[PDB]
Order: sequence, then C-alpha cells, then structure tokens
Amino acid sequence: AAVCDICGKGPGFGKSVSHSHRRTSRRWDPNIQTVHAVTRPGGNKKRLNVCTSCIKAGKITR
Amino acid sequence: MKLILTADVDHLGSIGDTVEVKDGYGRNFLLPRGLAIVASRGAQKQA
Amino acid sequence: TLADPRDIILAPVISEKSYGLLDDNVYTFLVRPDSNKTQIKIAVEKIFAVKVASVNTANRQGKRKRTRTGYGKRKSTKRAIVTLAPGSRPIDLFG
RNA sequence: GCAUCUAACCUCGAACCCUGAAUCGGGUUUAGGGACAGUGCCUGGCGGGUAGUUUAACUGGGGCGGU
RNA sequence: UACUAAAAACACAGGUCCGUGCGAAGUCGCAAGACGAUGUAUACGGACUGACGCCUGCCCGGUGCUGGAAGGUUAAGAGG
RNA sequence: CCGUACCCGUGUGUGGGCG
RNA sequence: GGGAUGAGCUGUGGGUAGGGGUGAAAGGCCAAUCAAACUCCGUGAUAGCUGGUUCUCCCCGAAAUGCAUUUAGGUGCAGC
RNA sequence: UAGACGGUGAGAGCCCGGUACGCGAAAACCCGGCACCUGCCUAGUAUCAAUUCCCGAGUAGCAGCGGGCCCGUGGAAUCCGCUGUGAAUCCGCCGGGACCACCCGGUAAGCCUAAAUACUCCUCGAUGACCGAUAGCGGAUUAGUACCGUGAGGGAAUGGU
RNA sequence: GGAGCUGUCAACCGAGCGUGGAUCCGAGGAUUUCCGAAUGGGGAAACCCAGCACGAGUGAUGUCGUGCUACCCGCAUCUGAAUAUAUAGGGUGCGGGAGGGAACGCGGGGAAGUGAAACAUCUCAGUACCCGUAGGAGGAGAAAACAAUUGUGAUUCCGCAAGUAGUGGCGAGCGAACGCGGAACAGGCUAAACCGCACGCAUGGGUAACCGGGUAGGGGUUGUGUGUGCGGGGUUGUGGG
Ligand SMILES: [Mg+2]
Ligand SMILES: [Mg+2]
Ligand SMILES: [Mg+2]
Ligand SMILES: [Mg+2]
Ligand SMILES: [Mg+2]
Ligand SMILES: [Mg+2]
Ligand SMILES: [Mg+2]
Ligand SMILES: [Mg+2]
Ligand SMILES: [Mg+2]
Ligand SMILES: [Mg+2]
Ligand SMILES: [Mg+2]
Ligand SMILES: [Mg+2]
Ligand SMILES: [Mg+2]
Ligand SMILES: [Mg+2]
Ligand SMILES: [Mg+2]
Ligand SMILES: [Mg+2]
Ligand SMILES: [Mg+2]
Ligand SMILES: [Mg+2]
Ligand SMILES: [Mg+2]
Ligand SMILES: [Mg+2]
Ligand SMILES: [Mg+2]
Ligand SMILES: [Mg+2]
Ligand SMILES: [Mg+2]
Ligand SMILES: [Mg+2]
Ligand SMILES: [Mg+2]
Ligand SMILES: [Mg+2]
Ligand SMILES: [Mg+2]
Ligand SMILES: [Mg+2]
Ligand SMILES: [Mg+2]
Ligand SMILES: [Mg+2]
Ligand SMILES: [Mg+2]
Ligand SMILES: [Mg+2]
Ligand SMILES: [Mg+2]
Ligand SMILES: [Mg+2]
Ligand SMILES: [Mg+2]
Ligand SMILES: [Mg+2]
Ligand SMILES: [Mg+2]
Ligand SMILES: [Mg+2]
Ligand SMILES: [Mg+2]
Ligand SMILES: [Mg+2]
Ligand SMILES: [Mg+2]
Ligand SMILES: [Mg+2]
Ligand SMILES: [Mg+2]
Ligand SMILES: [Mg+2]
Ligand SMILES: [Mg+2]
Ligand SMILES: [Mg+2]
Ligand SMILES: [Mg+2]
Ligand SMILES: [Mg+2]
Ligand SMILES: [Mg+2]
Ligand SMILES: [Mg+2]
Ligand SMILES: [Mg+2]
Ligand SMILES: [Mg+2]
Ligand SMILES: [Mg+2]
Ligand SMILES: [Mg+2]
Ligand SMILES: [Mg+2]
Ligand SMILES: [Zn+2]
Repeated sequence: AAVCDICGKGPGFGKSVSHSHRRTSRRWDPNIQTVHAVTRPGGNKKRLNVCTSCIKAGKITR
Repeated sequence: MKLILTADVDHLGSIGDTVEVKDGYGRNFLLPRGLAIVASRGAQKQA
Repeated sequence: TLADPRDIILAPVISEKSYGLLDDNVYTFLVRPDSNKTQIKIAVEKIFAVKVASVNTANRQGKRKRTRTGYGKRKSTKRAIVTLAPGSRPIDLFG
C-alpha cells in the first residue's frame, strides 16, 4: 500500500539517475504501515494503512 | 511526547508524575491499557 | 388511459389461405407483434363476443426490398390464427 | 551484542459472529511467531532477465592482413 | 517448418544431476491473488541424456554452483 | 385437420373416506 | 502413400494477446501477413539513398582538383 | 433614409421576394425597477502604561534522494515530492542566489474572489483578389452510405434536358 | 399569418381539409414503444423473466394497464453480532452520484520516431497519448512579493525586455527575470487571547466561594479547573486584541 487512509498521502513520481545521468522513472512511496486502530478505548480494531507521519502524530490510536 | 502516568508502572513511575518514554512503549503499551495519558492539560488538574 | 383489445387486433389477413380457413371458421388477424395467445384469446372473445377454442400465432419477417437508394425492409408482422368453438357463431367481418 | 518477555507487527493455525446461502473478506477470542519478518526511504552488491545503443575508415569488391 | 525440408530433427518410456520442508521451489501478477496442488520429497519444478545390453575413464587449474568466515577491501549511516 | 394419447395447472359438481 | 482404440479424430462452448501468448521446438503459429500481429494515433517519422520538379528567349559559363572529415557515392573551406 | 442581394424566359432601384427605414410579442425565457423579504448597527470612543497572553505543526528548518526553475547538482538560492529528524509565536519566523553580520522587505504551513485571457459541437447575421463536382469537407449524389475487414478500423464513386 | 393545403426523393393517382381561418411560423404543454449511464433480475443493446401495490379481465387459473423495486455516497432515525460497553452490520425515510459532449482549463502519469550527420547526457517534449476532474470559462489571485537607499504594491493576459543574462556531451540546442508600456482592476472570510450559554470529566463543604459592580443583609455546596459543542471578538506587517 502506498496511500495513507488518513492524510491521503500517496507516492511521488521522479527519476532514478545513474552515474551516466540516465534517468528512469521511479516512485517515492510513503512509509505506509498497517495499524489496527481503535476509535474509543477498548473498542473494536479496524485495519488501516497509514503513514509513519500520522503514526508519529496522534492521528491513530491502538 | 511526555506521558502523565495515572497507573503505577514499575521502574517507570508512580501515580500522577510525568515521565518521557520512547514513543513506541507509550503508544503501544501505555495509552492502550490506560496506564498513561499524554500531557496537554493535565498539569492544571494535578496542581 | 384505459386500454382496449381493438388495438391489440389490427386487421384481418386477406389472402387465399385466409379464405380457405374462413371456410372452416378460422380467422387470421394481423395483431400487435408484442401480444401473446392469451390476450389474443381474451381480445377476440370480447370484441366479437365469440368463444375462441385456440389461437395460433406466427411471426413473419418483413420482406427485404431493393430500391434505388438501397435495401429497405417492410414491417415485421404477427399473424394470429384464431379457431372458434365447434358451434360458436361466426364473426361478421363485412367482406 | 546475547537472552528473555509481549504490546507493535505477522500467521493460508483454530473456533465464533456479520451469515440468510460463504474454502472471500472483516471483526472477536484463542494458539503461535515476534520486535524478527515484511514494507517505506537511503545504501553497496549482483544482474543479457530486460532495454537503448555502439561496434571506424582506407582497400584494384568485401573480409583477412596491413595502415 | 499451414504455403519448397517429415528427417537422422522434436517427443518419448528409462537415466542422472540440481532445486524444493510447504499459501514449497518454480511461474503469472506492482500487489492481492492464482497455478504448482485440493499435491507434500516414492512429491513438484528445472537441466541434460534418451528403450534395452555392456559401460560411462582422467582433470576442481579457468568459469559457475555449494559451503566457510580468519583476515584484506568497501556503501549508506553514525562520527565530527 | 382426423383418429388416438400424454403432461402441468384452474374452476364447478357428485360420492364416500380421513381429521 | 502414413495413422486409422489412440500421445486418435472431431463438434459445441470457453481460456491464454504482442517483447506477450502458445509451441512433442520448425523461430513454428497467433484471421491467406510473424526474428515481435493488426489498427489508429505520434506522422507529412527519418532516409548522406533512388526517383520526380511543369512556359520562353538573351548574355556568360564551370567542376570532376587541394585540404579536412566516423570521411571516401556525403560535406565544409579553397580552386574553377 | 431603398442603386444590398436574389429570383423573374438574357446585365432589373421602379415585376417579385425584399432592401433603407419604421412598427411588432399571448406566453416563455432573459434583463432591470419598485415593493415584500432577509441580513447587519443602534453602543462605544479616546488616552495612558507596556506587567501578563494571542497569531493556524509532524508544518517550517535541517539531512538524504528526486523533480522543477536559464540553472544538465554546480558554491545551489527560491519552489515542489517522498524518507528521517524535527522547531519557535514577534526580544518569532521567512526572503533578499552558498554563508555570516548589518540593513531592507514580508508575515508560510486555512479558504474564497469579478474583470481583462482561452475555446466553438451549436444558434443568428454577414464576408471572402476562397473552391466550384478529380476542386471544395471523406461526404453537392444511399455518405461515414455502398463496399472492405472477425474486429479495432478503412472507406468510395455518382451534379447540369 | 391570411388562401391555399395534405413534408421530401417523386411522378402518378386516391381520398379529403380550408376565411366557422387550414397548411405554415413562434412559444409552452401533452403523449413519448424498446435499447442505451440503463438502474427489478437476466441478456448476444434494442430481448427474455419477474416481485410488490393498485386497478382491469376470467367461472378460475391464464392475461392486461399503471406505478415502485439496481448499486454506491451523504444525512436523519430504529436496532446493536461474536460480546458487555459498544462497534461492524442490518431496517426505514429523504436527498445525491453514475453517463454523454467538438474545442478551450486544471492536477497527475508520460513515449518514440526525430535532432545531435553515430549515440547514452541532452533533444524531440512535458509533445503524443493516458488518468482524474471541471466550468462557462478555468487556473492564478491579495505578498513569508519584488526591489535596492527616493521605490512598486493581489492576480491574469498582451507587447517589450530578448534570442539577452545565462544555460548546454558549453555539442545539438535550450532560454529567463528585473523592469517598462498596455487590457482590466477589488478585495474579503476563517483560530486563539479573551468572554458568556449548554454537555461531559475532576475537586470541597464553612475549605471556600458563589448569587452583574459598589453599598447591607440574606441564601447558606453548586463554585472552580478542564475537554466538547453554540455564539461573540478578532483577521493584521507602521505588526495585529
Ligand atoms: Mg487504497
Ligand atoms: Mg515528474
Ligand atoms: Mg529520454
Ligand atoms: Mg516528512
Ligand atoms: Mg520513534
Ligand atoms: Mg392447436
Ligand atoms: Mg409458434
Ligand atoms: Mg426481388
Ligand atoms: Mg528496511
Ligand atoms: Mg540487447
Ligand atoms: Mg533511437
Ligand atoms: Mg570500408
Ligand atoms: Mg582486397
Ligand atoms: Mg512446408
Ligand atoms: Mg513436405
Ligand atoms: Mg523423464
Ligand atoms: Mg532430489
Ligand atoms: Mg513463492
Ligand atoms: Mg546439469
Ligand atoms: Mg539427444
Ligand atoms: Mg564423464
Ligand atoms: Mg577450487
Ligand atoms: Mg386431436
Ligand atoms: Mg489409406
Ligand atoms: Mg503400410
Ligand atoms: Mg492401417
Ligand atoms: Mg534455424
Ligand atoms: Mg498466417
Ligand atoms: Mg521490435
Ligand atoms: Mg513529431
Ligand atoms: Mg561562351
Ligand atoms: Mg563549395
Ligand atoms: Mg442584383
Ligand atoms: Mg529536502
Ligand atoms: Mg533542480
Ligand atoms: Mg501565519
Ligand atoms: Mg492568509
Ligand atoms: Mg480561487
Ligand atoms: Mg476571469
Ligand atoms: Mg463567438
Ligand atoms: Mg452561418
Ligand atoms: Mg470530392
Ligand atoms: Mg461485415
Ligand atoms: Mg404549430
Ligand atoms: Mg413543443
Ligand atoms: Mg435492465
Ligand atoms: Mg443489465
Ligand atoms: Mg453488545
Ligand atoms: Mg462527468
Ligand atoms: Mg531518443
Ligand atoms: Mg541522431
Ligand atoms: Mg541522419
Ligand atoms: Mg476560479
Ligand atoms: Mg506592469
Ligand atoms: Mg469557535
Ligand atoms: Zn498519513
């Protein structure tokens, strides 16, 4: 997964550049991690894939 | 982030005081189990 | 907005086979192509006030016809061949 | 570093529920694994598997030889 | 080898080697998923050989593959 | 169409039977 | 002439799609086309190569050499 | 105020349709006005003083890898993406082409905003030192038709008493 | 509007209509099969098969007519599995979306042939094409702007600046901006500080408060702090309550 379910952050598109400066397309995927998030304490878990930026923030709970 | 721990956590602190942990311990063990909360407004309630 | 059977039944077929069947009290009608035997039965029975023994239907493709601008098809038709009860009164078709 | 732990995370182990029909899916519980793995970013290696290409000219034809 | 080659070519049963301990290896897919297989090493995949008989000698230097990690070399990172 | 069938469904009667 | 109970033939319905498929392997076959189908589009591709380039008259009128060249049937400059 | 144009049996201002010009709309739609309606204001102002608080975050900055700017990474500024790290709220923060000091400028990480700009499937009205049936649209004609192709697609020819 | 008319290939007829105003022209409405986003379900598009409700019909099954019946999203209500809180899910009711359109817009993905007399950097070209998504336009837009000692003052677009500064296997090529002249001009709304109202959470009973401020008593615990909602207020760079 390369899309965050909270902030919608997706992959960027750019180039891998060789020493000969040949540039081929590649992606910069967000650091998407699976979380089992809860809405209220003790509640049912829901599987999301969110970026480590949202995990570092308080956007999700476990 | 800093957590005010409501419960008593061994070699981590007693009730009420604020203690800083390495952010994985807090959000994967302390917050889920109600042992601690994040310090935003609780200082005024404690004092 | 109320429907009636005089619009399910369009016209009688006029042909030598039509007359041959008229001799034995069997009448062939041009009917609306989307109709079925049962509404033909009810329709004839309440239009001509007769007892319909059986209705036989045949779908007939329109004739394809050459013309100076191209080929055109005639209407596709549906015959209903209606045989009345053995003793029910013949319908008066006026010709 | 090593070991242990479990709570992240993982399980195509099991049971239950959505489910009326479900070898899908999800959730709950459990049995394990477990901060490993996988994944993101960075990074070395390897890489005709694939791709784009290059691979000179002279020459008593061209190649070979020579230049 | 449709349409100039039917063969001595391919396949084959048999052989051997290598891989694979199981959503295996391999393969198709970015993934999920699928085939493998509703199979489980007497199985599956790849390679070469090619019924059967008698056999299959020497070389591990090169290049691969397998294993090992004492030391040399080295990227990012850290460091400063 | 004639002769003779078979299948599904519907309604109305009659008979006796089971509840 | 070969096979003709078989690794058989065949119908119907379906699946695999282009660097892909499928191939008892011939680079075979994938709609009479295949060492990468076809169609449209980029597109009026590009071609130092071949061909073609349409009325008239008047004046003058070459070159096929040198130098350099991934150059030698091209081109630049010189010469004319 | 009409000599635009076309038609009419051959070059028509006065024959016809018209043309200049002048009128014209039940209704619908558009436009505008008046009402009705809706919303805002009827309590603040000035000064003093600067003791206190306020200005939008996983953002900026920094590091890596890229993209984009004249800039093809270069000393690379400004801007954008992903990864990591990760602030401060004005005695802050950003820019002024590395950077530092000073000075100048501005207040990022919320949103909305007319006009000048682009376009013409389509509707009217004109126009052409544009074409005139091998031309002009492929199509004056059955025209995206016939026909060709399994299909995507390709695609004509044919006007004049 | 005013005498012809029943469209056209396209003649022939036939049969009629029209000053009691036809044909014809404008506007509004009515009808509007089936397919198609196609949406009751299915399907080889234009076909097949329904369910429900209400009517019609039959002696009754048959049959006919009219509505409704896809999925997803949002909102509002009911219920709340494993399992308790609950949630997932489910029921109902309202709304909305879907698809198409010649060009123009914005964001994203993104070739090659070609040029470099080869070719990979580079070019072609952010082109073709594709994806998403509009609107009558769009995007941009109200300074974290430029500029450089006096300054300009949102954006867009046009002309210059300029094939310049530069940038380039410094090759092929690529190529600004400052600023100037014009078209047109326009600026606003959002948090907190802080303040009331309601909800939830924590604390205490003469500790204290509190009951609009001052003056006295009375009540004699509903204050205070906080998170969540509603409002005010503020919205600025000469910094702004
Ligand atoms: Mg997703
Ligand atoms: Mg890009
Ligand atoms: Mg390129
Ligand atoms: Mg980040
Ligand atoms: Mg951390
Ligand atoms: Mg019969
Ligand atoms: Mg039949
Ligand atoms: Mg004929
Ligand atoms: Mg890693
Ligand atoms: Mg190659
Ligand atoms: Mg090339
Ligand atoms: Mg040569
Ligand atoms: Mg020679
Ligand atoms: Mg042959
Ligand atoms: Mg032969
Ligand atoms: Mg074998
Ligand atoms: Mg083995
Ligand atoms: Mg595998
Ligand atoms: Mg071998
Ligand atoms: Mg062999
Ligand atoms: Mg040997
Ligand atoms: Mg050895
Ligand atoms: Mg019979
Ligand atoms: Mg024979
Ligand atoms: Mg023989
Ligand atoms: Mg034989
Ligand atoms: Mg060969
Ligand atoms: Mg062929
Ligand atoms: Mg090719
Ligand atoms: Mg081009
Ligand atoms: Mg002469
Ligand atoms: Mg010359
Ligand atoms: Mg004239
Ligand atoms: Mg960066
Ligand atoms: Mg750059
Ligand atoms: Mg700000
Ligand atoms: Mg703002
Ligand atoms: Mg805007
Ligand atoms: Mg505008
Ligand atoms: Mg216009
Ligand atoms: Mg016009
Ligand atoms: Mg033509
Ligand atoms: Mg055909
Ligand atoms: Mg009319
Ligand atoms: Mg109308
Ligand atoms: Mg349907
Ligand atoms: Mg359907
Ligand atoms: Mg419950
Ligand atoms: Mg749309
Ligand atoms: Mg290229
Ligand atoms: Mg080239
Ligand atoms: Mg060339
Ligand atoms: Mg706009
Ligand atoms: Mg100006
Ligand atoms: Mg508020
Ligand atoms: Zn995120």
